[PDB]
Amino acid sequence: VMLPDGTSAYTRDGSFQVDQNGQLVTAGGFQVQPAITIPANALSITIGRDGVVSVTQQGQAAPVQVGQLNLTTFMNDTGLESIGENLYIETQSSGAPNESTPGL
Amino acid sequence: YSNEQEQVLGQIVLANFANNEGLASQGDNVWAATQASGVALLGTAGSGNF
Amino acid sequence: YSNEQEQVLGQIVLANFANNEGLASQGDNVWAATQASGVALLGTAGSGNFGKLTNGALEASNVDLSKELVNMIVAQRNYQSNAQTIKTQDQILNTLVNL
Amino acid sequence: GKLTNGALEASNVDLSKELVNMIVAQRNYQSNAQTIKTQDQILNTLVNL
Amino acid sequence: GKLTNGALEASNVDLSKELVNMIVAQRNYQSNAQTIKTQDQILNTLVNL
Amino acid sequence: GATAATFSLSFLNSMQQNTGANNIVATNQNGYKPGDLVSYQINNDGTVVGN
Amino acid sequence: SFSQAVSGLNAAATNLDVIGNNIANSATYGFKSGTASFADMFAGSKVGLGVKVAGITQDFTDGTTTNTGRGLDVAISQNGFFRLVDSNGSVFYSRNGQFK
Amino acid sequence: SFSQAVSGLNAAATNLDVIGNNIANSATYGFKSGTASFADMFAGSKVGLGVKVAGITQDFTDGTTTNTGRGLDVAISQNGFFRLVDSNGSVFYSRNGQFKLDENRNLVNMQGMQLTGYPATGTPPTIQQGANPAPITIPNTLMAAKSTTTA
Amino acid sequence: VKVAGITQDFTDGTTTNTGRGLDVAISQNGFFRLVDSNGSVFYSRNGQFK
Amino acid sequence: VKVAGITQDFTDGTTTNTGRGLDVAISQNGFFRLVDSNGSVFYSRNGQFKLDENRNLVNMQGMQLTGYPATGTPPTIQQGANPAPITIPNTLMAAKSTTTA
Repeated sequence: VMLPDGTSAYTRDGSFQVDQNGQLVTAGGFQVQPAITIPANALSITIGRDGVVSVTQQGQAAPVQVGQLNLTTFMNDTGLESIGENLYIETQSSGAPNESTPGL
Repeated sequence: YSNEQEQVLGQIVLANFANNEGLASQGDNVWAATQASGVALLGTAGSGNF
Repeated sequence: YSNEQEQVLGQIVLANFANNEGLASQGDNVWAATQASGVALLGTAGSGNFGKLTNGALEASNVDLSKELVNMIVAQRNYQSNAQTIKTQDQILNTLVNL
Repeated sequence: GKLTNGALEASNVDLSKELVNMIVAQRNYQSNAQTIKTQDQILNTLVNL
Repeated sequence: GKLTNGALEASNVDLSKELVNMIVAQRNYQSNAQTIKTQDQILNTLVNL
Repeated sequence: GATAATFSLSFLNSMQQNTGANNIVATNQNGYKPGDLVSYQINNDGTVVGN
Repeated sequence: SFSQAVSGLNAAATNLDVIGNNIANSATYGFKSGTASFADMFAGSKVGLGVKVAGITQDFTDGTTTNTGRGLDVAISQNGFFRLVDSNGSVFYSRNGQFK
Repeated sequence: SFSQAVSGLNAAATNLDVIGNNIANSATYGFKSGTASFADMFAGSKVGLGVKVAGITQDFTDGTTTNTGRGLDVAISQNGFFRLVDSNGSVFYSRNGQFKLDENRNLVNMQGMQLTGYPATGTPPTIQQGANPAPITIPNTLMAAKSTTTA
Repeated sequence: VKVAGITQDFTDGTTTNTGRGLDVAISQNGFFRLVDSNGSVFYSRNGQFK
Repeated sequence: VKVAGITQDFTDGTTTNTGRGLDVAISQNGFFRLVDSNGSVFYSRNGQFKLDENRNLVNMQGMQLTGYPATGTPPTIQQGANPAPITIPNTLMAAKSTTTA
C-alpha cells in the first residue's frame, strides 16, 4: 500500500474499499499498490486465486481486467515495524520486499 | 383517466454511487451523500448499471 | 392465413453451454451467461447436441419433495449439533473466565 | 367463429383435475409449513443458548 | 366505486399470513430479549469487578 | 471428386452347407462419416468415452 | 432465512385459492379457468431467496355447448367476445351469452 | 476455536436455506434443484480450522413433461436453453415454455422478456440461419397476392 | 485497538410482496432520491411511498 | 502431555447416488490425482467433477483431473504415458476412409 508520503507500507488485512475516484484503497483510506481502478459502471468484482482482478460491465460480452494484485514477501517477517492501522514498514532486519504473484 | 387516455406524470430517477459504503446514514432508513461516497450518478431504472 | 397458405415467421433458436453449472441465476427462472459457463453455442432443435421441442407441453421442475423433506431433517440435526459445539465452547470460556 | 343459437357455452373447468391439483397444492403447503417449523426450531435452539 | 345491494364487505384479513407474521415477530422479540440479557451480564461483570 | 476408398473385403468364417437359404449372417466395416460430439460419460473402469 | 419459506407458503396459498375458485365456478356459463404462474427470485447470492407468483393466466379454451331451448341465449364458438356497455359508457367483453 | 463451530453453523444454515428454496419451488416450470457443496478449510495446523461453502450446484436434469394443451407451451427435452432478450438487449437463457403473445405481437414469457430466433426473409420467406437471432413477432399484416410464374 | 470504521453490507434483501400499488422495490443497484422541506438531497432504499 | 499427532480415519464412506454423469466415487482404496494451476500435484477422494470453460475436467476448486491420455487413430489409452489433465473437446470428429470390410 502507498502511504501519503509516497513510501510503501505492507498490510495483511484485506477489507478493501473504493474511494470517490474509483480506485482500490485499504479500509483506512490508504491506496493499495498496484493502482487497481474499478470503473463507475461495475456490476461484479472477481478477484481470482492468483490476484487477477476483473470486472464485468453491462452489455459487454467479456469480463474486463482492471489490474493485478501482487503479494510482497520478506525473508524476515518479524523485523517489520508496525506503524498502526494494521500496517508494517520495512526495516533493515526485515530483509527487502520481494514482489511475487499470489501462487508463485 | 376516464377518457380512456393516459398521461405520464414523471419518471422515478435512481442514483448510483462510486463507493456505496462511504454513504453517511442519517436515520429514518435514509442515506446522505458524502465526500467518501462521491457525487451521485443519476439514471433511469432498468438501464445501464441501474 | 385465410387463403389456405402458410408462412414462416421465425425459428426458435436454442443455446447450449460448455458448463451449464456456470450459469448465474438471475431470478424469474432465468439464467445468465458468464465466463465460467462459457460462450453460448446457438443452434436448431433436433440437430447436433440439442434435444427436440415438445409443443403443447410444459417442463415441470425436478424437485422431489420426499427427498427434500428427508434432507431438511438431516440438516436440522447437523445444525443442532453445531449449536451444541458452540455452547460447549461457551461453557469452556466461562470456566476459564471464572478463575 | 360463428354463433350457435339456443345454446350456452359452459365453463371449461374439469372437476377431476381441480381436485387432484388441490391435493398436490395441499401437500406443497404442508411441506412449506414443515420448512417454517424447521426454521422455528433452529431459532429456538439458538435463543436457548 | 359501485355499490352492491344485499351484500356486505368482509374484512381483508387473511389468518395464515398473520399467524406466520406472529411467529416471526415472536422470534424477533426473543432475540431482542436475548440482547437485553447480554447487556445485563456485561454491566454485572463491571459492577462486581 | 473425392478419393475412392480402397479396402480389403474378406469373406472369412463363411460356410456352404445345407441351410434354409442363402442368407448373410453379418457385415462389418471400419469406416464412418463425419460426426459431431453428442454426449460424454465416465465408464465404470475409469475411461472417459465420448459418443 | 424465513423469507423463502414465507414466500413458498404464500405461493401455495395463492395456487390453492385459484384451484378453489375454479372449483366454485364449475357450473358457470362463460367462465374460463385460471392457473398461477410461479417464478423464483434469486437476488445476488446463490441461496435462492424464494418464490413469487409471476401472474395468473386464463385458459381461453371453448367449453361444452349446451342447448337450453330459449331463443335469446347465444353461444360463441372459436374466437370472439361479446361486447357490452354499462350505464356510464364503459366498454366490456364477455363470453356469457345469457341475454334478456 | 469459535470460528470452527461458526463456520459449521453457517454451512448448515446455507444447506437448510437451499433445501427450503427447493421446497418453495416445488411447482415451478423450468426450475432446477440446487445443492450446496462444502469443502475443508485446513490452514497449516492439522486441527481442521473449519468448513466453507464452495458453491451451489444446479441439477440440470429433465423434469416431467406435462401436457397443458396451449399452443404457446413448448418444453425442451434433453439439453437446450431458450434465448431471451430484455429491454436493455441483455441476453438471457431459460427452460420455461410459458410464452404469451403480447400487444406488439412478439413472443414473450410471463415476465416480458422477448423470445429470440432466426428470422425469415425473402419471398417466399425462408429461415436464413446466417443471421443473428432476432425477437420473434407475429404481425396481422395481411399477406399480399402472388401472380403465378409456374404452373 | 481503534474502531477503523462501521461498514455497511449492501447486499440485496428479499423482495416481499405486499400488494400496495404505491410500493416500489429496488432490484440490483440503485437508490431512491428524496428531498425534504429544506431541499437537502437524500437517498433511500425504502419503497413504502404515500 | 504432548499431542503426538492427528490421525485420519481413511474408512470408506456411504456412496450416495446423485444422477450426474460427471459425478464419480471411489470404492475401496485409491485417490483421484489433480493438478493445480501452478503444476502442483494433489490427491483427493471427492468426486464432484465438472467441465470448465476450456473443456477440462476440474473439481469445484478448479484443479484439473489427470489421467492417461489417448493417442492414435483410433485413440487408445497410453498406459506408458505420463498422466495429463483430462479434456473433453467438442471439435468435429473427421471421417475415416474405409480400410477393412
